[PDB]
Amino acid sequence: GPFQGQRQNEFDLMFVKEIFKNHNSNVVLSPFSVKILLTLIYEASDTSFGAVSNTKRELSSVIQNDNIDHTRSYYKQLLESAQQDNKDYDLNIATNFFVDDFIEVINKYQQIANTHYHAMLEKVSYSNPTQTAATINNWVSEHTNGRLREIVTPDSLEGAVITLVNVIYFKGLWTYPFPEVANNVKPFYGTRGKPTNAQYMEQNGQFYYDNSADLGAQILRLPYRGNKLAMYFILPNPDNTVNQVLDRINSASLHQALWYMEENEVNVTLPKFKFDFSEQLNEPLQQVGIREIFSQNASLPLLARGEVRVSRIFQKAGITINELGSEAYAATEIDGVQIFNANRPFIFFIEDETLGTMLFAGKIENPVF
Repeated sequence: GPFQGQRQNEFDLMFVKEIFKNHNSNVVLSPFSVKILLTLIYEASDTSFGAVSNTKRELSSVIQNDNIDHTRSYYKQLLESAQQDNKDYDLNIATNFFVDDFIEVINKYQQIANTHYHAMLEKVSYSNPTQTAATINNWVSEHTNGRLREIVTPDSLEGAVITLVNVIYFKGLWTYPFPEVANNVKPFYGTRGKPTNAQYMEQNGQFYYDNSADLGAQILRLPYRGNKLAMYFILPNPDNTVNQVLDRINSASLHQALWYMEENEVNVTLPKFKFDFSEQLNEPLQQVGIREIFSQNASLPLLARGEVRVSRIFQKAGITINELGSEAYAATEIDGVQIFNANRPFIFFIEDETLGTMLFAGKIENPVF
């Protein structure tokens, strides 16, 4: 069943809103993974001792009671709950610092990064951007089972000394798969311009659902097999846009909107989509107040043997939904109805329902499959 606790998603929702407001395209990212990146940077900073600085201060809403033992066990527990090896789904979060030749990585830091944050550090030579780009891109492929093939070009490494890269990959099956229909194209009414077309899937089922008066949107939950993950969809009522619904969403208002959902008979129509989304996170992080780590006053003394700072942060994520699930092509197993018909733009997210973790967040402006 749905998560009954309070999600620690204040930062997640803030950062998601910043990304969405600046891209007029489909978007998908992993807000939880962004917090992992920020916490690794926190761990690398001198500031992080229970000592003060604008770095320690700004990385705040991501750190746990500014107590490092708690921070490690917290993020470690959430990473392991999400990525738990199991027969039902495959989820992998991968994170690497790619560090220039001349930098000496502190061993105790590689230890903490691997153990608590399931992150690693590798040496490269930025004096050879071409070789380095190849190294980073092959790492992306290897850690996403080829779902993602590249994330940087030589040009995006220009001037870099440390690049922090995160990717995420997820394969899963719907608990309730859609019937497969060969031909089901219909119009899709995008936010701007004339309608486009999409390929749709439709079923009747019992799902947690509500038409939220507060948000001005319908909300729907489709669970994946494994008793852990579910995808939520927030579909603005026709009177409202994704941007208007976004402005209404915050931790408390999303808490209540999900709280109001209950199991209903629902006829669900969703457009199929497959896409990926890559971004350098420097600019959006700066926009939401995380600035000191990109400043001339930044340092990483607990990562790099002594001043260097993170040059660029990249994140990439791919997402697919079809009748069977996400990256799914086989399924060993197959009047008061409410109607949820997503033929206009909507928001979605995938959550660990045992802990509240916002593992994926995205929006569909033009679904292409």
